[PDB]
Amino acid sequence: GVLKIVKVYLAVKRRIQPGDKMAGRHGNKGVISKINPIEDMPYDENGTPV
Amino acid sequence: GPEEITADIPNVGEAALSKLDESGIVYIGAEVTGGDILVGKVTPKGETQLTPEEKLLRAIFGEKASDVKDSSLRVPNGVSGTVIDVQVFTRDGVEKDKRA
Amino acid sequence: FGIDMNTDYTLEEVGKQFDVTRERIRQIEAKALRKLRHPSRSEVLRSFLD
Amino acid sequence: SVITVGPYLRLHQCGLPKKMALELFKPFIYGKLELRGLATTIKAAKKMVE
Amino acid sequence: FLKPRLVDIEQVSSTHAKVTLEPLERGFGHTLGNALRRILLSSMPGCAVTEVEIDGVLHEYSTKEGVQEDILEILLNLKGLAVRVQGKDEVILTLNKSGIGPVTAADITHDGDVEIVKPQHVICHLTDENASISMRIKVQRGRGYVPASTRIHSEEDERPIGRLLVDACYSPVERIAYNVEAARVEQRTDLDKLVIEMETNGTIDPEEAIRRAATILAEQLEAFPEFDPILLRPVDDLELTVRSANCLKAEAIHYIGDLVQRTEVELLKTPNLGKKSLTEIKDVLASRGLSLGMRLENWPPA
Amino acid sequence: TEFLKPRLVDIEQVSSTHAKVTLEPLERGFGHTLGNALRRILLSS
Repeated sequence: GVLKIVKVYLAVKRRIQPGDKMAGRHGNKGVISKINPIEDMPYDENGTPV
Repeated sequence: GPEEITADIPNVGEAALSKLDESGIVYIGAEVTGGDILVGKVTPKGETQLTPEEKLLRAIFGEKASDVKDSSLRVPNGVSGTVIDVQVFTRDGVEKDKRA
Repeated sequence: FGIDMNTDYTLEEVGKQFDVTRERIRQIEAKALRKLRHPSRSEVLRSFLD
Repeated sequence: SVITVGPYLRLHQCGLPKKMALELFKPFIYGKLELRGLATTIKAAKKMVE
Repeated sequence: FLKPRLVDIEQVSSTHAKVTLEPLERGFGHTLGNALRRILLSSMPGCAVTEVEIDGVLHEYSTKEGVQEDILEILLNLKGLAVRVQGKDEVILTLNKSGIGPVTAADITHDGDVEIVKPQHVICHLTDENASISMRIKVQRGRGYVPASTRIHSEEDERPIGRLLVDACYSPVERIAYNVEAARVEQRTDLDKLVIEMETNGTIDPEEAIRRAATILAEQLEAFPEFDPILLRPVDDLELTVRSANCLKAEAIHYIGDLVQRTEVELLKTPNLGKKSLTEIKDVLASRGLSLGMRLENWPPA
Repeated sequence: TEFLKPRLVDIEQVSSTHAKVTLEPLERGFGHTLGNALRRILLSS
Protein backbone atom coordinates (compact mmCIF):
# COMPACT_ATOMS: atom_id res chain seq x y z
CA GLY A 1 0.00 0.00 0.00
CA VAL A 2 2.90 2.37 0.55
CA LEU A 3 4.38 3.83 -2.62
CA LYS A 4 7.21 5.89 -1.13
CA ILE A 5 8.64 6.95 2.23
CA VAL A 6 10.48 10.14 3.17
CA LYS A 7 12.55 10.12 6.37
CA VAL A 8 13.77 13.50 7.59
CA TYR A 9 16.25 13.53 10.49
CA LEU A 10 16.12 16.53 12.85
CA ALA A 11 18.87 17.61 15.21
CA VAL A 12 17.44 19.54 18.14
CA LYS A 13 19.63 21.25 20.70
CA ARG A 14 18.22 21.78 24.19
CA ARG A 15 20.29 22.98 27.11
CA ILE A 16 18.64 22.95 30.52
CA GLN A 17 15.50 24.45 32.01
CA PRO A 18 13.47 24.20 35.24
CA GLY A 19 11.71 20.86 35.40
CA ASP A 20 14.73 18.86 34.26
CA LYS A 21 15.94 16.04 36.54
CA MET A 22 19.50 16.01 37.87
CA ALA A 23 21.24 13.64 40.26
CA GLY A 24 24.62 12.68 41.66
CA ARG A 25 25.88 9.11 41.66
CA HIS A 26 24.80 8.68 45.28
CA GLY A 27 21.05 8.33 44.76
CA ASN A 28 20.37 11.97 45.43
CA LYS A 29 17.82 13.10 42.87
CA GLY A 30 16.60 16.62 42.18
CA VAL A 31 14.81 18.96 39.80
CA ILE A 32 16.14 22.33 38.75
CA SER A 33 13.84 24.98 40.21
CA LYS A 34 14.93 28.41 39.06
CA ILE A 35 17.86 29.54 36.97
CA ASN A 36 19.69 32.17 39.00
CA PRO A 37 21.89 34.97 37.60
CA ILE A 38 25.63 34.90 38.36
CA GLU A 39 24.93 38.10 40.25
CA ASP A 40 22.84 36.49 42.98
CA MET A 41 25.16 33.51 43.34
CA PRO A 42 26.89 32.85 46.69
CA TYR A 43 30.59 33.66 46.27
CA ASP A 44 33.71 33.09 48.36
CA GLU A 45 36.35 35.63 49.37
CA ASN A 46 38.18 34.92 46.11
CA GLY A 47 35.13 36.23 44.24
CA THR A 48 34.44 32.94 42.46
CA PRO A 49 30.69 32.20 42.40
CA VAL A 50 29.27 28.70 42.86
CA GLY B 1 -5.91 7.44 -5.80
CA PRO B 2 -2.15 7.40 -5.14
CA GLU B 3 -0.70 9.94 -2.72
CA GLU B 4 1.93 12.43 -3.87
CA ILE B 5 5.06 13.81 -2.24
CA THR B 6 4.83 16.78 -4.62
CA ALA B 7 5.65 20.33 -3.53
CA ASP B 8 2.22 21.43 -4.67
CA ILE B 9 0.21 21.96 -1.51
CA PRO B 10 -3.37 23.26 -1.42
CA ASN B 11 -3.66 26.46 0.66
CA VAL B 12 -0.11 27.49 1.65
CA GLY B 13 1.89 30.70 1.34
CA GLU B 14 5.30 31.15 -0.25
CA ALA B 15 6.77 31.25 3.25
CA ALA B 16 5.50 27.69 3.66
CA LEU B 17 6.63 26.51 0.20
CA SER B 18 10.01 28.19 0.70
CA LYS B 19 11.61 25.49 2.83
CA LEU B 20 10.69 22.80 0.30
CA ASP B 21 12.51 21.95 -2.92
CA GLU B 22 10.78 21.47 -6.26
CA SER B 23 10.06 17.87 -5.28
CA GLY B 24 8.57 18.84 -1.91
CA ILE B 25 11.29 17.76 0.53
CA VAL B 26 12.90 20.13 3.07
CA TYR B 27 16.51 21.15 2.38
CA ILE B 28 19.42 19.71 4.34
CA GLY B 29 20.71 22.16 6.93
CA ALA B 30 17.49 24.16 7.04
CA GLU B 31 16.61 25.04 10.64
CA VAL B 32 12.96 24.39 11.47
CA THR B 33 10.41 24.77 14.25
CA GLY B 34 6.92 23.42 14.88
CA GLY B 35 4.53 23.86 11.97
CA ASP B 36 7.14 24.07 9.23
CA ILE B 37 6.45 21.63 6.39
CA LEU B 38 9.18 18.98 6.21
CA VAL B 39 7.65 16.84 3.46
CA GLY B 40 4.73 17.96 1.32
CA LYS B 41 2.14 15.20 1.00
CA VAL B 42 -1.27 15.27 -0.66
CA THR B 43 -4.02 12.64 -0.75
CA PRO B 44 -7.01 12.48 -3.11
CA LYS B 45 -10.45 13.22 -1.68
CA GLY B 46 -13.05 14.10 -4.31
CA GLU B 47 -16.43 15.87 -4.18
CA THR B 48 -16.01 17.56 -0.79
CA GLN B 49 -19.80 17.76 -0.32
CA LEU B 50 -20.11 21.32 0.98
CA THR B 51 -23.10 23.14 2.47
CA PRO B 52 -25.18 26.21 1.42
CA GLU B 53 -23.29 28.90 3.33
CA GLU B 54 -20.03 27.41 2.09
CA LYS B 55 -21.39 27.36 -1.46
CA LEU B 56 -22.22 31.07 -1.13
CA LEU B 57 -18.80 31.73 0.33
CA ARG B 58 -17.01 30.04 -2.56
CA ALA B 59 -19.10 31.69 -5.30
CA ILE B 60 -18.54 35.10 -3.61
CA PHE B 61 -14.78 34.61 -3.36
CA GLY B 62 -14.40 32.42 -6.44
CA GLU B 63 -12.25 29.67 -4.95
CA LYS B 64 -11.88 26.21 -6.45
CA ALA B 65 -12.04 23.70 -3.60
CA SER B 66 -9.24 21.22 -4.25
CA ASP B 67 -9.92 17.50 -4.65
CA VAL B 68 -6.77 16.93 -2.63
CA LYS B 69 -6.32 16.96 1.17
CA ASP B 70 -3.07 18.05 2.83
CA SER B 71 -1.34 15.14 4.58
CA SER B 72 2.09 16.78 4.64
CA LEU B 73 4.58 15.84 7.35
CA ARG B 74 5.26 18.87 9.52
CA VAL B 75 7.50 19.44 12.54
CA PRO B 76 5.76 18.41 15.80
CA ASN B 77 4.55 21.32 17.92
CA GLY B 78 7.19 22.78 20.21
CA VAL B 79 10.30 21.01 18.90
CA SER B 80 12.91 23.08 17.03
CA GLY B 81 16.03 21.73 15.35
CA THR B 82 18.16 21.55 12.22
CA VAL B 83 17.66 18.91 9.53
CA ILE B 84 20.91 16.98 9.13
CA ASP B 85 19.73 14.12 6.88
CA VAL B 86 17.07 13.04 4.37
CA GLN B 87 16.45 9.51 3.08
CA VAL B 88 13.97 8.48 0.39
CA PHE B 89 12.70 4.92 0.00
CA THR B 90 10.90 4.02 -3.22
CA ARG B 91 8.95 0.89 -4.13
CA ASP B 92 11.00 -1.18 -6.57
CA GLY B 93 9.50 -0.28 -9.90
CA VAL B 94 7.97 3.08 -8.98
CA GLU B 95 9.77 6.08 -10.63
CA LYS B 96 12.05 7.99 -8.33
CA ASP B 97 11.18 11.69 -7.99
CA LYS B 98 13.53 14.61 -8.63
CA ARG B 99 14.93 15.03 -5.13
CA ALA B 100 15.40 11.27 -4.73
CA PHE C 1 -27.58 29.00 -2.67
CA GLY C 2 -29.33 26.98 0.02
CA ILE C 3 -28.78 29.48 2.80
CA ASP C 4 -31.17 28.96 5.75
CA MET C 5 -33.37 27.13 3.23
CA ASN C 6 -34.13 23.65 1.92
CA THR C 7 -31.88 22.63 -1.00
CA ASP C 8 -31.22 25.41 -3.54
CA TYR C 9 -32.95 26.77 -6.61
CA THR C 10 -31.98 27.03 -10.27
CA LEU C 11 -31.72 30.58 -11.66
CA GLU C 12 -34.90 29.93 -13.65
CA GLU C 13 -36.69 28.68 -10.52
CA VAL C 14 -35.52 31.79 -8.66
CA GLY C 15 -36.89 33.67 -11.66
CA LYS C 16 -40.32 32.02 -11.29
CA GLN C 17 -40.33 32.89 -7.57
CA PHE C 18 -39.29 36.48 -8.38
CA ASP C 19 -41.75 36.95 -11.30
CA VAL C 20 -38.82 38.55 -13.14
CA THR C 21 -36.89 35.72 -14.72
CA ARG C 22 -33.77 34.56 -16.60
CA GLU C 23 -30.73 36.71 -17.41
CA ARG C 24 -32.05 39.49 -15.19
CA ILE C 25 -31.50 37.51 -11.98
CA ARG C 26 -28.07 36.31 -13.15
CA GLN C 27 -27.02 39.95 -13.25
CA ILE C 28 -28.17 40.83 -9.72
CA GLU C 29 -26.11 38.04 -8.20
CA ALA C 30 -23.08 39.24 -10.17
CA LYS C 31 -23.53 42.74 -8.75
CA ALA C 32 -24.43 41.31 -5.36
CA LEU C 33 -21.26 39.25 -5.00
CA ARG C 34 -19.45 42.33 -6.28
CA LYS C 35 -20.79 44.43 -3.40
CA LEU C 36 -19.59 41.68 -1.06
CA ARG C 37 -16.25 41.50 -2.86
CA HIS C 38 -14.87 44.84 -1.74
CA PRO C 39 -13.57 45.11 1.84
CA SER C 40 -15.34 46.40 4.99
CA ARG C 41 -17.95 43.96 3.81
CA SER C 42 -15.44 41.25 2.85
CA GLU C 43 -12.95 41.56 5.68
CA VAL C 44 -15.04 39.52 8.04
CA LEU C 45 -15.48 36.63 5.60
CA ARG C 46 -11.88 36.91 4.35
CA SER C 47 -10.35 35.56 7.57
CA PHE C 48 -12.49 32.43 7.20
CA LEU C 49 -10.25 31.48 4.28
CA ASP C 50 -6.99 29.96 5.52
CA SER D 1 4.44 17.95 33.94
CA VAL D 2 7.45 17.86 36.28
CA ILE D 3 7.14 20.18 39.28
CA THR D 4 9.36 22.78 40.99
CA VAL D 5 9.34 24.93 44.13
CA GLY D 6 8.47 28.60 43.71
CA PRO D 7 8.76 29.64 47.38
CA TYR D 8 7.77 33.19 46.41
CA LEU D 9 4.23 31.94 45.84
CA ARG D 10 1.36 32.68 48.21
CA LEU D 11 -0.41 29.61 49.64
CA HIS D 12 -3.40 30.21 47.35
CA GLN D 13 -1.55 30.10 44.02
CA CYS D 14 0.66 27.95 41.81
CA GLY D 15 3.01 28.66 38.92
CA LEU D 16 1.51 27.60 35.60
CA PRO D 17 3.64 27.37 32.42
CA LYS D 18 2.72 29.87 29.67
CA LYS D 19 2.33 27.34 26.84
CA MET D 20 0.32 25.00 29.04
CA ALA D 21 -2.12 27.70 30.09
CA LEU D 22 -2.42 28.79 26.46
CA GLU D 23 -3.32 25.29 25.27
CA LEU D 24 -5.62 24.61 28.23
CA PHE D 25 -7.75 27.74 28.08
CA LYS D 26 -7.83 27.78 24.24
CA PRO D 27 -11.64 27.99 23.94
CA PHE D 28 -11.80 30.70 26.60
CA ILE D 29 -9.05 32.60 24.77
CA TYR D 30 -10.97 32.34 21.49
CA GLY D 31 -14.18 33.51 23.15
CA LYS D 32 -12.62 36.51 24.93
CA LEU D 33 -10.57 37.45 21.85
CA GLU D 34 -13.69 37.71 19.69
CA LEU D 35 -15.61 39.11 22.65
CA ARG D 36 -13.59 42.32 22.83
CA GLY D 37 -13.36 42.46 19.04
CA LEU D 38 -9.66 41.71 18.60
CA ALA D 39 -10.66 38.86 16.33
CA THR D 40 -13.13 38.96 13.47
CA THR D 41 -14.28 35.40 14.02
CA ILE D 42 -13.37 32.25 15.95
CA LYS D 43 -11.28 31.07 12.95
CA ALA D 44 -9.36 34.32 13.16
CA ALA D 45 -8.94 33.75 16.90
CA LYS D 46 -7.48 30.28 16.25
CA LYS D 47 -5.14 31.70 13.64
CA MET D 48 -4.11 34.44 16.10
CA VAL D 49 -3.21 32.23 19.07
CA GLU D 50 -1.66 29.74 16.64
CA PHE E 1 29.81 63.72 54.12
CA LEU E 2 32.96 62.73 52.19
CA LYS E 3 32.46 61.29 48.74
CA PRO E 4 34.83 58.62 47.47
CA ARG E 5 37.04 58.63 44.43
CA LEU E 6 39.52 56.31 42.79
CA VAL E 7 43.27 55.87 43.24
CA ASP E 8 46.04 53.65 41.78
CA ILE E 9 44.71 51.17 39.24
CA GLU E 10 47.07 48.22 39.26
CA GLN E 11 47.12 46.18 36.06
CA VAL E 12 48.79 42.85 36.75
CA SER E 13 47.81 41.33 33.44
CA SER E 14 46.08 41.74 30.10
CA THR E 15 43.46 39.58 31.76
CA HIS E 16 42.76 41.24 35.11
CA ALA E 17 43.49 44.26 37.38
CA LYS E 18 42.80 45.71 40.85
CA VAL E 19 41.00 49.06 41.05
CA THR E 20 40.97 50.87 44.35
CA LEU E 21 38.85 53.52 46.07
CA GLU E 22 40.33 55.68 48.89
CA PRO E 23 37.76 57.94 50.58
CA LEU E 24 35.09 55.62 51.95
CA GLU E 25 33.03 56.36 55.05
CA ARG E 26 31.81 53.88 57.69
CA GLY E 27 30.38 50.71 56.15
CA PHE E 28 30.10 52.24 52.69
CA GLY E 29 32.78 50.02 51.21
CA HIS E 30 30.33 47.12 51.31
CA THR E 31 27.27 49.07 50.17
CA LEU E 32 29.11 50.55 47.21
CA GLY E 33 31.26 47.48 46.57
CA ASN E 34 28.66 44.70 46.28
CA ALA E 35 26.28 46.93 44.33
CA LEU E 36 29.18 47.66 41.99
CA ARG E 37 29.91 43.92 41.71
CA ARG E 38 26.34 43.29 40.61
CA ILE E 39 26.22 45.81 37.78
CA LEU E 40 29.78 44.81 36.83
CA LEU E 41 28.89 41.14 36.36
CA SER E 42 25.46 41.79 34.84
CA SER E 43 25.44 44.84 32.60
CA MET E 44 28.44 45.67 30.45
CA PRO E 45 29.04 46.22 26.72
CA GLY E 46 30.26 43.14 24.86
CA CYS E 47 31.18 42.28 21.28
CA ALA E 48 30.88 38.45 21.21
CA VAL E 49 30.63 36.82 17.74
CA THR E 50 27.05 36.07 16.59
CA GLU E 51 26.68 34.76 13.03
CA VAL E 52 29.12 32.52 11.18
CA GLU E 53 28.94 31.40 7.55
CA ILE E 54 31.56 28.74 6.73
CA ASP E 55 32.77 27.21 3.43
CA GLY E 56 30.89 24.02 2.48
CA VAL E 57 28.74 23.82 5.59
CA LEU E 58 24.95 23.65 5.65
CA HIS E 59 24.61 22.95 9.36
CA GLU E 60 26.74 22.92 12.49
CA TYR E 61 26.34 19.13 12.72
CA SER E 62 28.62 18.17 9.82
CA THR E 63 32.35 17.63 9.53
CA LYS E 64 34.41 19.41 6.93
CA GLU E 65 37.02 17.29 5.19
CA GLY E 66 40.51 18.42 6.18
CA VAL E 67 39.76 19.59 9.73
CA GLN E 68 39.71 17.28 12.77
CA GLU E 69 37.30 19.61 14.56
CA ASP E 70 33.59 19.07 14.14
CA ILE E 71 31.77 22.21 12.90
CA LEU E 72 29.94 22.59 16.21
CA GLU E 73 33.29 22.50 17.96
CA ILE E 74 34.53 25.29 15.69
CA LEU E 75 31.47 27.42 16.51
CA LEU E 76 31.98 26.79 20.21
CA ASN E 77 35.60 27.85 19.79
CA LEU E 78 34.57 31.03 17.97
CA LYS E 79 32.17 31.91 20.78
CA GLY E 80 35.21 32.10 23.02
CA LEU E 81 36.96 34.56 20.70
CA ALA E 82 37.51 37.92 22.35
CA VAL E 83 37.56 40.99 20.07
CA ARG E 84 37.13 44.75 20.64
CA VAL E 85 35.61 47.30 18.19
CA GLN E 86 35.46 51.12 18.24
CA GLY E 87 33.19 52.91 15.73
CA LYS E 88 31.21 49.91 14.45
CA ASP E 89 28.39 48.29 16.42
CA GLU E 90 28.58 45.28 14.06
CA VAL E 91 31.54 44.31 11.85
CA ILE E 92 31.99 41.22 9.67
CA LEU E 93 35.44 39.68 9.33
CA THR E 94 36.90 37.17 6.94
CA LEU E 95 38.95 34.13 7.92
CA ASN E 96 41.12 32.25 5.45
CA LYS E 97 43.85 29.64 5.80
CA SER E 98 45.18 26.39 4.36
CA GLY E 99 47.96 23.83 4.66
CA ILE E 100 48.88 21.68 7.63
CA GLY E 101 48.76 23.48 10.92
CA PRO E 102 46.73 25.25 13.61
CA VAL E 103 44.49 28.13 12.55
CA THR E 104 44.70 30.85 15.16
CA ALA E 105 42.76 34.10 15.67
CA ALA E 106 45.53 36.12 14.02
CA ASP E 107 44.84 34.35 10.72
CA ILE E 108 41.79 36.55 10.09
CA THR E 109 41.87 39.64 7.88
CA HIS E 110 42.43 42.75 10.04
CA ASP E 111 39.86 45.52 9.85
CA GLY E 112 39.77 49.09 11.06
CA ASP E 113 38.06 48.56 14.42
CA VAL E 114 39.30 44.99 14.83
CA GLU E 115 41.55 44.30 17.79
CA ILE E 116 42.44 40.71 18.58
CA VAL E 117 43.31 40.28 22.26
CA LYS E 118 44.28 36.62 21.88
CA PRO E 119 46.07 36.06 18.53
CA GLN E 120 47.14 32.61 19.74
CA HIS E 121 43.49 31.58 20.23
CA VAL E 122 42.63 28.38 18.40
CA ILE E 123 39.63 28.37 16.11
CA CYS E 124 40.37 25.02 14.47
CA HIS E 125 43.28 22.88 13.24
CA LEU E 126 44.22 21.83 9.69
CA THR E 127 45.13 18.17 9.00
CA ASP E 128 45.87 17.97 5.24
CA GLU E 129 48.33 19.67 2.88
CA ASN E 130 45.67 20.97 0.48
CA ALA E 131 42.63 21.79 2.61
CA SER E 132 41.29 25.31 2.97
CA ILE E 133 38.64 27.09 4.98
CA SER E 134 37.02 30.43 4.42
CA MET E 135 34.39 31.95 6.64
CA ARG E 136 32.58 35.18 7.40
CA ILE E 137 32.53 35.86 11.08
CA LYS E 138 29.79 38.30 11.88
CA VAL E 139 30.59 40.07 15.11
CA GLN E 140 28.04 42.43 16.67
CA ARG E 141 27.83 44.26 20.00
CA GLY E 142 25.36 43.78 22.86
CA ARG E 143 24.67 43.37 26.59
CA GLY E 144 24.01 40.27 28.70
CA TYR E 145 23.47 36.72 27.46
CA VAL E 146 21.54 36.29 24.23
CA PRO E 147 21.21 32.59 23.36
CA ALA E 148 20.90 31.49 19.73
CA SER E 149 17.43 30.04 20.35
CA THR E 150 15.72 33.32 21.29
CA ARG E 151 17.49 34.97 18.37
CA ILE E 152 14.86 33.62 15.99
CA HIS E 153 11.49 35.34 16.33
CA SER E 154 11.95 38.33 14.07
CA GLU E 155 13.35 35.88 11.50
CA GLU E 156 12.86 37.86 8.29
CA ASP E 157 14.62 35.54 5.85
CA GLU E 158 17.76 34.18 7.48
CA ARG E 159 17.57 31.95 4.38
CA PRO E 160 21.33 31.81 3.75
CA ILE E 161 21.28 28.37 5.36
CA GLY E 162 25.08 28.39 5.30
CA ARG E 163 24.83 30.93 8.12
CA LEU E 164 24.96 29.33 11.56
CA LEU E 165 23.74 31.47 14.44
CA VAL E 166 25.65 31.19 17.70
CA ASP E 167 24.80 32.05 21.28
CA ALA E 168 25.79 35.56 22.36
CA CYS E 169 28.40 35.69 25.15
CA TYR E 170 28.38 39.51 25.50
CA SER E 171 30.30 40.55 28.64
CA PRO E 172 33.90 41.56 29.40
CA VAL E 173 33.55 40.45 33.02
CA GLU E 174 34.57 36.98 34.22
CA ARG E 175 35.13 37.33 37.96
CA ILE E 176 34.64 40.30 40.25
CA ALA E 177 35.63 40.42 43.90
CA TYR E 178 35.60 43.30 46.34
CA ASN E 179 37.52 43.47 49.63
CA VAL E 180 37.25 46.34 52.08
CA GLU E 181 40.31 46.98 54.25
CA ALA E 182 40.57 49.87 56.67
CA ALA E 183 42.27 52.67 54.78
CA ARG E 184 44.14 55.21 56.80
CA VAL E 185 44.41 58.55 55.08
CA GLU E 186 46.78 60.96 56.86
CA GLN E 187 44.18 62.69 59.09
CA ARG E 188 40.73 61.11 59.68
CA THR E 189 39.03 59.09 62.41
CA ASP E 190 38.44 55.87 60.53
CA LEU E 191 37.91 55.25 56.83
CA ASP E 192 37.73 52.22 54.59
CA LYS E 193 39.28 51.23 51.24
CA LEU E 194 37.63 49.38 48.39
CA VAL E 195 39.80 46.88 46.55
CA ILE E 196 37.85 45.58 43.62
CA GLU E 197 39.85 42.90 41.90
CA MET E 198 38.17 42.00 38.64
CA GLU E 199 38.79 39.49 35.87
CA THR E 200 38.42 40.34 32.19
CA ASN E 201 39.17 39.04 28.68
CA GLY E 202 41.11 42.23 27.94
CA THR E 203 38.42 43.71 25.68
CA ILE E 204 37.51 46.28 28.37
CA ASP E 205 39.76 48.67 30.36
CA PRO E 206 39.36 48.60 34.17
CA GLU E 207 38.73 52.34 34.50
CA GLU E 208 36.13 52.11 31.72
CA ALA E 209 34.22 49.22 33.28
CA ILE E 210 34.35 50.65 36.80
CA ARG E 211 33.13 53.93 35.30
CA ARG E 212 30.13 52.58 33.38
CA ALA E 213 29.16 50.40 36.32
CA ALA E 214 28.55 53.37 38.60
CA THR E 215 27.22 55.29 35.62
CA ILE E 216 24.34 52.84 35.26
CA LEU E 217 24.01 52.50 39.02
CA ALA E 218 23.40 56.26 39.37
CA GLU E 219 21.39 56.21 36.13
CA GLN E 220 18.77 54.05 37.89
CA LEU E 221 18.47 56.72 40.60
CA GLU E 222 16.77 58.90 37.97
CA ALA E 223 13.34 58.32 39.49
CA PHE E 224 14.39 57.52 43.08
CA PRO E 225 -11.14 49.65 14.18
CA GLU E 226 -12.51 49.10 10.67
CA PHE E 227 -10.85 48.38 7.28
CA ASP E 228 -9.00 45.20 6.22
CA PRO E 229 -5.71 44.27 8.04
CA ILE E 230 -4.70 42.87 4.62
CA LEU E 231 -4.22 46.46 3.43
CA LEU E 232 -1.12 46.90 5.62
CA ARG E 233 0.61 43.67 4.57
CA PRO E 234 3.83 44.08 2.55
CA VAL E 235 3.70 43.38 -1.20
CA ASP E 236 5.84 40.27 -0.66
CA ASP E 237 2.76 38.69 0.94
CA LEU E 238 1.15 38.83 -2.50
CA GLU E 239 3.90 36.49 -3.69
CA LEU E 240 4.39 38.17 -7.05
CA THR E 241 7.28 37.58 -9.41
CA VAL E 242 10.59 39.27 -8.53
CA ARG E 243 10.23 41.63 -11.49
CA SER E 244 6.73 42.82 -10.58
CA ALA E 245 7.66 43.25 -6.91
CA ASN E 246 10.77 45.27 -7.72
CA CYS E 247 8.82 47.38 -10.23
CA LEU E 248 6.09 48.13 -7.70
CA LYS E 249 8.65 48.97 -5.02
CA ALA E 250 10.36 51.24 -7.55
CA GLU E 251 7.02 53.01 -8.01
CA ALA E 252 6.73 53.57 -4.24
CA ILE E 253 4.24 50.71 -3.86
CA HIS E 254 5.39 48.82 -0.76
CA TYR E 255 2.06 47.54 0.58
CA ILE E 256 -1.18 46.07 -0.78
CA GLY E 257 -3.02 49.23 0.24
CA ASP E 258 -0.75 51.21 -2.09
CA LEU E 259 -1.36 48.80 -4.98
CA VAL E 260 -5.16 48.66 -4.77
CA GLN E 261 -5.28 52.45 -5.14
CA ARG E 262 -3.51 52.43 -8.51
CA THR E 263 -5.46 52.02 -11.74
CA GLU E 264 -4.59 50.07 -14.88
CA VAL E 265 -3.95 53.36 -16.72
CA GLU E 266 -1.49 54.60 -14.17
CA LEU E 267 0.32 51.28 -13.86
CA LEU E 268 0.76 50.91 -17.62
CA LYS E 269 2.37 54.38 -17.66
CA THR E 270 5.25 53.11 -15.51
CA PRO E 271 8.62 52.53 -17.24
CA ASN E 272 8.84 48.82 -16.39
CA LEU E 273 5.35 47.28 -16.29
CA GLY E 274 4.04 45.40 -19.32
CA LYS E 275 0.74 43.64 -19.95
CA LYS E 276 2.01 40.32 -18.59
CA SER E 277 2.91 41.82 -15.21
CA LEU E 278 -0.44 43.62 -14.98
CA THR E 279 -2.21 40.35 -15.82
CA GLU E 280 -0.28 38.65 -13.01
CA ILE E 281 -1.11 41.39 -10.50
CA LYS E 282 -4.81 41.41 -11.39
CA ASP E 283 -4.80 37.60 -11.13
CA VAL E 284 -3.19 37.43 -7.69
CA LEU E 285 -5.35 40.30 -6.39
CA ALA E 286 -8.55 38.73 -7.73
CA SER E 287 -7.46 35.44 -6.15
CA ARG E 288 -7.74 37.08 -2.72
CA GLY E 289 -10.86 39.16 -3.36
CA LEU E 290 -8.97 42.32 -4.25
CA SER E 291 -8.48 44.39 -7.39
CA LEU E 292 -7.02 47.57 -8.86
CA GLY E 293 -8.68 50.97 -8.51
CA MET E 294 -10.02 50.06 -5.11
CA ARG E 295 -10.75 53.04 -2.93
CA LEU E 296 -10.43 52.91 0.81
CA GLU E 297 -10.46 56.74 1.30
CA ASN E 298 -8.25 57.65 4.34
CA TRP E 299 -4.71 56.61 3.44
CA PRO E 300 -3.32 56.36 5.99
CA PRO E 301 -4.77 56.68 9.53
CA ALA E 302 -1.71 56.71 11.82
CA THR F 1 22.54 49.31 23.49
CA GLU F 2 20.16 51.62 25.34
CA PHE F 3 18.95 50.83 28.88
CA LEU F 4 15.73 50.37 30.90
CA LYS F 5 14.25 52.66 33.56
CA PRO F 6 11.11 51.92 35.62
CA ARG F 7 7.76 53.21 34.44
CA LEU F 8 4.93 52.27 36.81
CA VAL F 9 5.40 53.54 40.35
CA ASP F 10 2.60 53.43 42.96
CA ILE F 11 3.40 54.43 46.52
CA GLU F 12 0.82 52.74 48.72
CA GLN F 13 1.24 54.13 52.25
CA VAL F 14 -0.45 53.05 55.48
CA SER F 15 -1.21 55.95 57.87
CA SER F 16 1.63 58.49 57.89
CA THR F 17 4.85 57.15 59.42
CA HIS F 18 4.59 53.96 57.40
CA ALA F 19 4.93 53.40 53.66
CA LYS F 20 5.04 50.66 51.04
CA VAL F 21 6.39 51.82 47.66
CA THR F 22 6.70 49.66 44.50
CA LEU F 23 8.71 49.91 41.24
CA GLU F 24 7.52 48.03 38.09
CA PRO F 25 9.95 47.20 35.42
CA LEU F 26 13.66 46.89 36.27
CA GLU F 27 16.33 44.86 34.44
CA ARG F 28 17.06 41.36 35.71
CA GLY F 29 19.07 41.45 38.92
CA PHE F 30 18.74 45.22 39.31
CA GLY F 31 15.97 44.84 41.88
CA HIS F 32 18.26 43.14 44.38
CA THR F 33 21.19 45.52 44.00
CA LEU F 34 18.95 48.59 44.26
CA GLY F 35 16.82 47.18 47.06
CA ASN F 36 19.87 46.08 49.05
CA ALA F 37 22.36 48.91 48.53
CA LEU F 38 19.51 51.14 49.60
CA ARG F 39 18.49 49.13 52.58
CA ARG F 40 22.10 49.23 53.72
CA ILE F 41 22.23 53.02 53.31
CA LEU F 42 18.77 53.58 54.83
CA LEU F 43 19.45 51.56 58.00
CA SER F 44 23.18 51.91 58.65
CA SER F 45 23.52 55.51 57.41
